[PDB]
Amino acid sequence: AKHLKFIARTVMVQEGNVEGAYRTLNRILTTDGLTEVISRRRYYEKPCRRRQRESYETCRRIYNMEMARKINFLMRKNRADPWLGC
Amino acid sequence: SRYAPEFREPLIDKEYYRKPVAELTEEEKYDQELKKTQFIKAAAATETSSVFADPVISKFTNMMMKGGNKVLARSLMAQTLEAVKRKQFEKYRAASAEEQATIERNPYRIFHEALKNCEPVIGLVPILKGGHFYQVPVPLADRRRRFLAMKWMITECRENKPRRTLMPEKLSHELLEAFHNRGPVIKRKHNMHKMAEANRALAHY
Amino acid sequence: SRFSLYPPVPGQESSLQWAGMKFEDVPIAHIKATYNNTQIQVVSATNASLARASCGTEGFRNAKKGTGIAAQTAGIAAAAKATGKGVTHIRVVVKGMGPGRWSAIKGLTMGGLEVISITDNTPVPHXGCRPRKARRL
Amino acid sequence: HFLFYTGKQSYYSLMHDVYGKVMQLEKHRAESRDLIGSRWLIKEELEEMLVEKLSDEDYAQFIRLLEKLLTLPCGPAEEEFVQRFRRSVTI
Amino acid sequence: NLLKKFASKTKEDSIRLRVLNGLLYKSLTELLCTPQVSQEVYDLNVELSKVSVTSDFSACRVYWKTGVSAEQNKHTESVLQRSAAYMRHLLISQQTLRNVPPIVFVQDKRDLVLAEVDRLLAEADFGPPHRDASPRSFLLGEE
RNA sequence: UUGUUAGGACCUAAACUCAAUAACGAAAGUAAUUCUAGUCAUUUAUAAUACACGACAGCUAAGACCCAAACUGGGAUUAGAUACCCCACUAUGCUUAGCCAUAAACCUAAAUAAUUAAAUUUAACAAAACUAUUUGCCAGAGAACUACUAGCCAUAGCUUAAAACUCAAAGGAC
Ligand SMILES: [Mg+2]
Ligand SMILES: [Mg+2]
Ligand SMILES: [Mg+2]
Ligand SMILES: [Mg+2]
Ligand SMILES: [Mg+2]
Ligand SMILES: [Mg+2]
Ligand SMILES: [Mg+2]
Ligand SMILES: [Mg+2]
Repeated sequence: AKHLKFIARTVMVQEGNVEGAYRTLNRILTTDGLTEVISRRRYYEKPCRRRQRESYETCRRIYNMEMARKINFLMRKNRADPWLGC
Repeated sequence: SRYAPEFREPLIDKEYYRKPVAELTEEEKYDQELKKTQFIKAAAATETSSVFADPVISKFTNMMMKGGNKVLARSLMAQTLEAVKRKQFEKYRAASAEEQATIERNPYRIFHEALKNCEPVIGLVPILKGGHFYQVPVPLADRRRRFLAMKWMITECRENKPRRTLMPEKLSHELLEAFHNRGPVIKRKHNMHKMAEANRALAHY
Repeated sequence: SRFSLYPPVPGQESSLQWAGMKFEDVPIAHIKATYNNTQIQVVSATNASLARASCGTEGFRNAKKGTGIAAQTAGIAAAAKATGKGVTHIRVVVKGMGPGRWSAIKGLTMGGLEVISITDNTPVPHXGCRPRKARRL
Repeated sequence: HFLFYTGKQSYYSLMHDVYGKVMQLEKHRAESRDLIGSRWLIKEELEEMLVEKLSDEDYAQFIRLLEKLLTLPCGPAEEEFVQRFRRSVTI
Repeated sequence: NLLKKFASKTKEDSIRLRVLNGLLYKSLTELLCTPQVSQEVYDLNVELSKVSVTSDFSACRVYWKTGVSAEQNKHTESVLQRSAAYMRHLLISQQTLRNVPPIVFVQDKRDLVLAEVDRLLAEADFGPPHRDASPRSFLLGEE
């Protein structure tokens, strides 16, 4: 309300591709976490539930990264059988 | 079936086998060489290379047959074609030169164009939802659309005719009356389409 | 020598002009997309109202008032009123995150208005008012 | 037989020979369709040659090794060998 | 205990199921209109016919409007199903419903049929207007 | 009433991202910014009948009041709705003074110093096991977060806490 208007959250349309501008603005507002914030802020999440949710996300992200690491660590060993017949 | 699944339907087209080799598309050319190493089903009793054999009329004959009496059903269709040819010959001779041009005296061409005029584009399949009968607009295949035209003709003549009239005389009068798009069978097609329009909203169900 | 997604900077000199208008002058299309009704208002850069529309005024009612096709009609209606008043280029500030958020912008394009930019003004409090309690269903 | 304790001395004795052939061809270094209208022997026929029960995985692995032998340069000894495991398709 | 935790190897219903079905459809439609679920899911531009929750509440079936191309539909099916487990999370986390059933994605080719009928219908010719267990037998010599 | 305002006023309430962080505090608890005051050495463990604290809800008095919201009213829903869903609104959540002293007040782990081998899965599951030291506490279940007693700003309250009588189980982990 005190800042300058049209600098924040503003994308510019290139060659009349109005849909591409909107679709990019969505990817911006989602990468920055504004989309999740607006959705969650519709109803009150109680402090105990917020902490349970954030602790679960962190442990969920750690387990998904390590499991990807194990799969990607053995991505190179998946090759044609060198010892076919034995 | 007594034919193993490896058996192939026979091809009874006289011109196809005698065509020059170069005139055949490579897809058709491939099938010929393949069929040399396959099993071929024996041809049916009603399958011949005759130039007078029409598949549409042959199908119409079987849909009239009762209890395997093919001789009678074929006789009725033969009498029908003749009854239509004789009805157009009378009209042609008793018409002016200008009118004579339009008059069609080929029974095979009146039969095909009659059936086509009675074929319905869309259909109605009756469904039951929530304890009521909601029939909904449906689209019909080329096989279902043709069957309905033939079935509606064989049923108008069988039922809605005087007691002493015969099928060759009622069917001839309907193929010609349908051929002009004014028969009762045409009304059956019109009623099917008009109901589908009414049930446009119920298509979702 | 490439296109810039970032808008022109107010108070500077730019080569971007639309119909002989600078960016600060192009009229603004304010879209309030809520979960029930999508309202649209078009104003000049001096804050003078030119067109107004919404799913309700078009004639949609209750749950239909909050559909994508309902908002599209509202945008086409606002475009026509704006086009009559003499508007060809609009800056789209879309508040709200409802179903007709995009459809309202699509209707404005179908109505003959040329969108040059899309801004977002969805209210995001920084810590604010306690939201209503969660629904139990 | 030195492969007795494997439990399939005849299957593995054959897979030992074909794997040694493959190694000599690969170390040492034309059209491979010397024979046409032929098929690989079915598992039942192979089991008869070995005189021992084989599984589907054992048959599938045996064929892959024989295919690799054909891919490589083959002297007349190899062609005669793979011939034993090729049965003329019924005509 | 992370590995232990996340391995995870081991008339009332009528009115309740007319609210969950409506709300779940309202909510899942919003989820797919943004990249929140994924960028792949956002680009598919999928539409939802309706949501049907089972009477047992074992599963939540979401009907999405299938298209013409089988390849387009086969791709959309795989992407939608892989993310269904994640979509359920987002609905519990925004507090749409406290408990949500496993989401299943079913195809809805009905929208194609309705378009076909209207095509033919416009073109149609309407026409003119203990004993055994115990050792007693063993210890007596009977056995 | 609504929408817009690069108009004005207000300074109520709460502190996005950072935070995928794991800091501070005895615990309760604490994360908008700045500044002021401020945590610190007892060898270590070991304390009540004393002292000082103690989420939320609640009580008392004077204020505040954006938003939320027991209760209450309205609307719908249903065989019934005394609920769930929708609208309005109050106690209350805030401040200033007291009071009350309750939580799954939980890391369901007393503190402290060891050791990792004692051929210890010494049940199982949690959180690998185990020695020593000091204090508190426990001795089948139900009756019983009860009765009586004493203390307390507490008066439908908290702490302390039995017996009769009944059963042959109750209970825990897989
Ligand atoms: Mg304040
Ligand atoms: Mg200081
Ligand atoms: Mg109040
Ligand atoms: Mg705990
Ligand atoms: Mg108590
Ligand atoms: Mg008591
Ligand atoms: Mg007492
Ligand atoms: Mg006792």
